Amino acid sequence: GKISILVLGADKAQGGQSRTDSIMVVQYDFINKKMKMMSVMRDIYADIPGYGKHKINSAYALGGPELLRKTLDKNLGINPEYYAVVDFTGFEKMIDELMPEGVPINVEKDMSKNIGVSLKKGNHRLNGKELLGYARFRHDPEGDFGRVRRQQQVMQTLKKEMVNFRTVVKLPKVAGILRGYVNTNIPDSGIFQTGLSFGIRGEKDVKSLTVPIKNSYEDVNTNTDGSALQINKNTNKQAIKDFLDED
Ligand SMILES: CC(=O)N[C@H]1[C@@H](OP(=O)(O)OP(=O)(O)OC/C=C(/C)CC/C=C(/C)CC/C=C(/C)CC/C=C(/C)CC/C=C(/C)CC/C=C(/C)CC/C=C(/C)CCC=C(C)C)O[C@H](CO)[C@@H](O)[C@@H]1O
Repeated sequence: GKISILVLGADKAQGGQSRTDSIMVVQYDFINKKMKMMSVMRDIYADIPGYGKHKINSAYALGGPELLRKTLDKNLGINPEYYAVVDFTGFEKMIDELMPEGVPINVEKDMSKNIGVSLKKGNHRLNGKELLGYARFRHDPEGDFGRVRRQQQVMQTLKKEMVNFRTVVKLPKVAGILRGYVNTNIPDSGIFQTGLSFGIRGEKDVKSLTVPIKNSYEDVNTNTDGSALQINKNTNKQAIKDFLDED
């Protein structure tokens, strides 16, 4: 009695090949009315069926959401039903259409390196370009680990700012905006049902999990992939199973 979605932030390399640099899984439980989200770090060193051990986000470049799903299932027991892929322009335009007033974000610190915008610490309303910049920043010692934290902060803010009667009343519009800028195989009745159930009768606390979990991984230098995360898959499989079954 649940729905699960593989949510991908994607972009183009200079050579034009597509890449995913943010991997999340969202599950909504229709019975218990509980929503959960997990971030899967893109640098996890994973067995990609057919291709050997590589950074897990290479599965998407090779075989799209289907191969990334199979790779998540084999390596982490994560097997989402649906997918939703968004690129830079889609993300920016989606935010600006959903929230023209801007998204209220407690910006962790001043940041501007490599994100094409200049953000100031503290509570600010960010447009699509700025919120994307906030989700992309990584040029500090925390690297991808701090980016995952800030991406989860963005998702929690979008949650708090969009689940309300003013938006659930506007679910048809919201859904049309999403399908125009998000590449997804969810049936549109499913966007409606999830929004209706969660927006009216869902628990407001959305619990989150970051994979790999603390003290289960190290950074290793790889032959052709470079900097990657070598993780204890079995320890992470058990944490994921524990996280997803009991609120
Ligand atoms: C910034 C930097 O330092 N860059 C340097 C660095 O490169 P890099 O690390 O790879 O980053 P890039 O620049 O390549 O950008 C790519 C980086 C990233 C993080 C890709 C980001 C792409 C995006 C589209 C942003 C993703 C944003 C977030 C918040 C993560 C979550 C993803 C998405 C798509 C959020 C989606 C939200 C929605 C409302 C749409 C959902 C649509 C649906 C149909 C599903 C709806 C149902 C649900 C249940 C949703 C969940 C529920 C709620 C309430 C939110 O290193 C190089 C060499 O060293 C340097 O050249 C370079 O300068």
